[PDB]
Amino acid sequence: AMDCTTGPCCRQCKLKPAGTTCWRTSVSSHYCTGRSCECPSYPG
Repeated sequence: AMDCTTGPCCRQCKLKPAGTTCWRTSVSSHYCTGRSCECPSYPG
């Protein structure tokens, strides 16, 4: 509607749906909670 929420976990101009990975490294692997564009600091 208004807040497009730009960033890594964002659907172009909206909040990316929960489940979208945004923190997977050699010793990391998390997912999005479809609540915010920023990746959470906890595993799925």
